[PDB]
Amino acid sequence: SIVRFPNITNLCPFGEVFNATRFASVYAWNRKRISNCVADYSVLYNSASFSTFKCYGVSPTKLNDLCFTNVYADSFVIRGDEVRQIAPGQTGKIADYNYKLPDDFTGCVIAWNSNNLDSKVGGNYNYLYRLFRKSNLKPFERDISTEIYQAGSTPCNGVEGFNCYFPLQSYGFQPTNGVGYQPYRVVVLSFELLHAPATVCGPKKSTN
Amino acid sequence: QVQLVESGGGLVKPGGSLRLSCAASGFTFNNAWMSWVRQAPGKGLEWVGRIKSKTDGGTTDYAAPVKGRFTFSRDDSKNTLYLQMSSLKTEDTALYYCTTADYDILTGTPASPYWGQGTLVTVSS
Amino acid sequence: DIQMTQSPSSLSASVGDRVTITCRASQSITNYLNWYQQKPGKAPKFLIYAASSLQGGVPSRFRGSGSGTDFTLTISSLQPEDFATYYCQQTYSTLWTFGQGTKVEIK
Ligand SMILES: *[C@@H]1O[C@H](CO)[C@@H](O)[C@H](O)[C@H]1NC(C)=O
Repeated sequence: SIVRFPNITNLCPFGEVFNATRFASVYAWNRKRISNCVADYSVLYNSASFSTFKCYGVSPTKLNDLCFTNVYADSFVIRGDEVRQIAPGQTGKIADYNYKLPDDFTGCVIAWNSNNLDSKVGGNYNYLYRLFRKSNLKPFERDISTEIYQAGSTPCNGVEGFNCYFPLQSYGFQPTNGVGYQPYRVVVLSFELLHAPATVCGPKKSTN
Repeated sequence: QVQLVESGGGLVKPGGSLRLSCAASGFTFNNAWMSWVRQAPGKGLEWVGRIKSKTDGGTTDYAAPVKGRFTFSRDDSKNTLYLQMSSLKTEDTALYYCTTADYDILTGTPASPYWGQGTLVTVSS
Repeated sequence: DIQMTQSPSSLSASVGDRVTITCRASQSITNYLNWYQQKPGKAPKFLIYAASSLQGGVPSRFRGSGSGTDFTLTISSLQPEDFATYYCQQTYSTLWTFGQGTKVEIK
């Protein structure tokens, strides 16, 4: 009542990474550096099309009042049952070979179902993911590569099979399985604060 | 790349001690097993024996046809395989091969790729 | 112990036919087995594992298959120089076994 704030504008495109068509694959997760805007997270919260919203940073009610340096939005597709692997700490296959979170990750992990859009009549063999690697992954590091993997013994000089397995494997999304085996589209919103001035945070409400 | 060689053969009377050394050149020795096989002339190859790895003490998986005649030892220091035989026999005049054996990960079916050149054993009084 | 049968000791015919070789065993082994190739004057090499997937550098003409205790290795429109002795081999995951193959004779 005592204070006034300027007219709202410049709502940066969260839809461009949410309502978009394709989310690439987990082994090549994109990275959108959203900055210089005023993102109204409320709509991303108050919606019935989002399944899991288990945040790990700040309470998802004041997030529209904390201004950070910039917010990184990652996006990819995963098996249904693995939606709980993105959480910090928990290990598995995609956790330590395709995507990992740091110990003190301070963002949020949106996920939702897309079985009606990412599976053709007989299923799509288009979404790849990693299943082998030399060792685990440090937080937030892509691993785009194709070099052949060796598990038992002997090298793999541009060969395949018998301890030269192809590092990437397809999912095989058949639109006739249970939820656990259906394609979930997942987005990770990681806030970042830095000595540089902040420029991204929710709108300041207005009144007469 | 990957290489394998054998040596230590000879032409001796039955009874004399004999050593066969198979040397593996430049793939790995300490993280894989190793096997020995027989290939008699004008005949199909036959099992001889394999041993385990990682200096666990050895499994001494001696083959049935040559039970209680030969012994195996993986010298990890020099990364080689030593096969010792004492009582030679005429029926044992067969080619000898050393090979790499280790089961896969996905299917888990043992097989023996990357075979050696072979060592010829001959006995004639 | 383990035993197996390798009746097809010699099977060759006009070049370009659908040659095949059988491998039968009395006991149960599942998919723990392999097939090798040996050309004259050279040590045998590694071609087929698990009776399903070939090995790198092997033309896809070779085709192994089967189940349980009976398996077969065939070839469609066999290529030149394929003539060689093909050996069958089995593993029980503890015990080992080989089998006499076929010495394809040029005719
Ligand atoms: C996607 O489009 C629908 C259409 O009504 C809209 O309601 C929704 O807000 C859009 N997505 C986002 C993230 O805004």
